[PDB]
Amino acid sequence: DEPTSSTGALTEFVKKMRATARKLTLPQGSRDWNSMAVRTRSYMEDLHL
Amino acid sequence: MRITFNDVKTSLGITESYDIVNAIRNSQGDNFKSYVPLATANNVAEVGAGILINQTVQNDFITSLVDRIGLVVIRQVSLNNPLKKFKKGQIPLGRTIEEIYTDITKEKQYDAEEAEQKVFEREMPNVKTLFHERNRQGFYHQTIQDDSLKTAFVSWGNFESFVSSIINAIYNSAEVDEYEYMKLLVDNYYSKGLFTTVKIDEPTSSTGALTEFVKKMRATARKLTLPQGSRDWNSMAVRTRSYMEDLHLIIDADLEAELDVDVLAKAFNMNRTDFLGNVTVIDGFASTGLEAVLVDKDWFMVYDNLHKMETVRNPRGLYWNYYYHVWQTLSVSRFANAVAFVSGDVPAVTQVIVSPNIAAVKQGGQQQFTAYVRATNAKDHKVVWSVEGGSTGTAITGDGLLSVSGNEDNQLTVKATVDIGTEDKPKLVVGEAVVSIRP
Amino acid sequence: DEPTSSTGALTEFVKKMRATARKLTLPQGSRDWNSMAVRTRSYMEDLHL
Amino acid sequence: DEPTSSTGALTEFVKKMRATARKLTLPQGSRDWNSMAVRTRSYMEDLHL
Repeated sequence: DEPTSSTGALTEFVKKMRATARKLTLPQGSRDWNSMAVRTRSYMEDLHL
Repeated sequence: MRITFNDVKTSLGITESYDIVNAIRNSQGDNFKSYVPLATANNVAEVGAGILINQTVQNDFITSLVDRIGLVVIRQVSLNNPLKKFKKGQIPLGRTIEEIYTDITKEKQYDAEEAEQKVFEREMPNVKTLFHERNRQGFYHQTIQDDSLKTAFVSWGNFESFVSSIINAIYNSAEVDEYEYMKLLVDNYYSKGLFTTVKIDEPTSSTGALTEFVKKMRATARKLTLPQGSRDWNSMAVRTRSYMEDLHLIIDADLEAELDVDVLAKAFNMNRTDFLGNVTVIDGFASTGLEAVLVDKDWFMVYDNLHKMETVRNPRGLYWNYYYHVWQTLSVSRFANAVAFVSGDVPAVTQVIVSPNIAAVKQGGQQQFTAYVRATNAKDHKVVWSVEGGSTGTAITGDGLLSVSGNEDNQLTVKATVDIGTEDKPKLVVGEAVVSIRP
Repeated sequence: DEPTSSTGALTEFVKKMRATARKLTLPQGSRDWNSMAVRTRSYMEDLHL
Repeated sequence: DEPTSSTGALTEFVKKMRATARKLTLPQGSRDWNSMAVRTRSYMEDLHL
């Protein structure tokens, strides 16, 4: 919605980012987050925000 | 002499909410799309739950051969009674336990004129006794046909393991029966009504009731533990005192979980809000109002008189019989303190929590608030939202969307309330959140 | 109710799961949690959520 | 707005100053914070408030 609108919006954004990072780092892999759909897995130490 | 079964379906006593193979087969972008690339999914679906009846299957290469059993596993489990620590010593063959107690006496005025005449006056020590009788005599019986059982096993190790499993089952049954008896003792005492009753609200209802029950329990234990004693906590009222290390509080798993999640987690200095006595968790009580019982370790009077195991052999039938005889005395002592902590009726609606209490918003932002009403009934109750501290132009809708006015500098107080009373007699529960304004 | 709809629902789910695990791990056993209705018992270290 | 009018105003001022210091101490530098409009760069140990 908006990061600077309210504390609730900020914490919602934080939760969404954490969930997305965990989904990216899920070991079995997924093809939902890359430009061309290939089943790939990423590592948490390699993620830059 | 051979037992056989014919035409037994795999789904013997299984009821299906839905057909998973049908859901997989007829699916277009639903949650079942991940199982589509699975090749042998039908076999897994139809066998993975396990089968209850075995049937001979010919292998697919040479149909004259029969598939064999590869692995056999024996499942073993051990059971115990958590109240076993309350058992007293062991009496070999005695009966009719006698418990004797001498009480305090009265003080007399000093005198010398009547002390030359009342020298040999008598004053009885004012002693009282009570009795306990043996009241449990039972046995567990089980038979083993080893000679006929040999045909169902190929390895002597598995045979012996299966043989020992039956003895283990006997012991588990004895343990669970002992636990049930020792739990039934408390319910029988409450039915007789010899507990000391304290009326409390439902601890599971709301957070205020839980903390009030905590206060009552702590105060009760404290007033039990005074050196001068009292007569208000034990049947056959007599002057006695207890020690803090000897006080046992028996509660429920749901009560433990609610306390741990509500009070202890949010409470700094747990030791100022935790239970004082030794806690013991069981699977609830049978009484209609019992919540938690605070007793002394001397309250129990459980003794075991006989624990014997015997075996007999029938050679005509070629089998063994195992008998486990248990004789016990199960009773309680009325000279020990015992408080019941009983509760009354529970209200339909207890409390409401909307959202994280502290929020901060700008002068042009919007906020979303949820709601949760702790209702003891399946029926849902509507909520109404309002704002108390605010200027003109700021408002909250009925769905839980709060918008701030163009310009204001104050503290917002959003209140969500539920009405559960009758006509011309409202009963409102109040839930409040604090919202701050950042220019 | 819902693990995500509201924080009250989330904490109620937490309490329910904790109570369920505690009553699963009871020394006297129970028959209310398995498909064969046998008097079985589980250990806390053997439970996976 | 005002450093002493309200707690919200004070914390907004704190946020603004922290952001300003962070963007002043940027490795690539900027020319928006000096009267000469020349791309320079400062350091946190040298900044004074």
